[PDB]
Amino acid sequence: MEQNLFALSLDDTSSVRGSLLDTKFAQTRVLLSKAMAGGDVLLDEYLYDVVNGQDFRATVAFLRTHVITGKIKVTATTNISDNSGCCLMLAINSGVRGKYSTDVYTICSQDSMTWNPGCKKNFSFTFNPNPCGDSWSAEMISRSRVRMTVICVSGWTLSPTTDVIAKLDWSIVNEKCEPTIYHLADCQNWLPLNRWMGKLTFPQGVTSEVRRMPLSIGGGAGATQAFLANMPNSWISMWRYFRGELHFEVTKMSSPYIKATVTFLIAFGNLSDAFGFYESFPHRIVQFAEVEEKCTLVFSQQEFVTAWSTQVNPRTTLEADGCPYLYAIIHDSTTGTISGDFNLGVKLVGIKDFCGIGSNPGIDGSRLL
Amino acid sequence: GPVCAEASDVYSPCMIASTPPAPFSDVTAVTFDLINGKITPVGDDNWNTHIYNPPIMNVLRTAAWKSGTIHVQLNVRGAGVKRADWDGQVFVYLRQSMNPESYDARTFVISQPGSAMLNFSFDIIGPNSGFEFAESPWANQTTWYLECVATNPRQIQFEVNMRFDPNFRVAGNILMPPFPLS
Repeated sequence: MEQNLFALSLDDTSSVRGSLLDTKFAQTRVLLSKAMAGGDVLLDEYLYDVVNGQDFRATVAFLRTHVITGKIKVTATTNISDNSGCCLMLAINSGVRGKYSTDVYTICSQDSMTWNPGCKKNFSFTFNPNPCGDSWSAEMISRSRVRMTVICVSGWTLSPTTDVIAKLDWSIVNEKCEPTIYHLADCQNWLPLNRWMGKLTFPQGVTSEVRRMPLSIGGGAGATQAFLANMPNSWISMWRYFRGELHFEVTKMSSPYIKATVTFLIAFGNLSDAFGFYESFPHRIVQFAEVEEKCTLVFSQQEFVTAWSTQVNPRTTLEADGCPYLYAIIHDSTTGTISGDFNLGVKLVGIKDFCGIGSNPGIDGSRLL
Repeated sequence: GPVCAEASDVYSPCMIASTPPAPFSDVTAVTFDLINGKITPVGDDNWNTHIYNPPIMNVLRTAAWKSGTIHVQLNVRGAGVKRADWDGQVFVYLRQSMNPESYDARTFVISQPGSAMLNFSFDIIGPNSGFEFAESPWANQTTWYLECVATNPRQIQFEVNMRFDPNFRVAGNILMPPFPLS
């Protein structure tokens, strides 16, 4: 039988779309040694390369469809008994420049997932691999050299009997791929920063453990005779002073067994250690259930009198530093039935009602951890 | 004229490069990668290069996608040379590629004794909804180079200052290695 082949629907340029099963395109394994530590890279490859050797319903569609308007969804499956816990982070970055930092500070910033297998059964996240457009393709991520990593932010509280394999499941979803673009307006409704404020290690004991982390977030993170930087922070460092509502994400990175009540408050470097009046300041009490591992902190503009500097000269002492610090204080005592330190992760999610003042000429020195 | 226009917004130094020391005297040059923050001396000439770490460079070296106008100020120093004996010339070129097949996007010639100051600007614009990803294989995108030629290395000692225009936008993160302090 003859047929007008030209008129056939062989020019289907629609994106990948359907059920979860027919939108899966790849799966990977991440080997977690039972003996690992913070800053220990677990997986480090190209996003595109994920499809190599894969045989799923949308593997072909993903690789051949030259335009996709949806998002990439990553499902992580991994779970460990409440006796332990750890912090895994998965992050998507647009590219690299050789021998790059693998520190959680640099690795995060753009798009990421942070979770604790001792609390979550699984974890999922969607993203826009083309951060400044409404569409993307497999060919684009191949040639633009999109990267993805999995890293152990916090080691095991209690070592597993054997090595653990975490599994990633990559699929396409119908969520609209909206862009995330930064610009220089001096007034912005929402500014994503995803800044790794720090890893707070609180050892078990009855001592008064206090941790400080500056709200003068620009300048990067002090490594050695060099420093780490990512795009969001370099962008905020464009302004000399700034203010707004702060949104932090606090992650319990230790096992459920390690407990401690943590107080969050904003004050200045004039407060010393061993000061049992910290609770005078407006503050938030953070506790986590064995199920829970994530708490959002909000610091409205009523917590600040004025704006504050994006950078200070690193030689500045706490006493001499008039910029505000976020305090993390062991409200009671760090303990548990097992050994291990209460690791708590703090990340600045972003700023609401952002005000940017002036323009920063720049300081080469960072700020130190 | 005797009265010059007043500059306004803040420019930041970003890259400097000294011509090779005496007895070097052959005509030489140095290339500045205005986006990735690289300095490449021509041939094996002993150029004393150095890169700073201001917000602008920190952005340029980490922003995956860029779009907008960049203002550049080029300062040329500036050696103890008797004005009457000055014969140093500065030739600069904007380029979108160091390949011989590519043509100059802009040429300036400076024959000022002592020192000089050149202001110019250029636009970053690419195929990704207006964004450019500096030398990515995708769509054959390339960076911007500033080639500086010095006809007399003993008279001419270069400084690149940069500023983002308010229309400058960025997106995406590049995993950079640690940045060494000046």
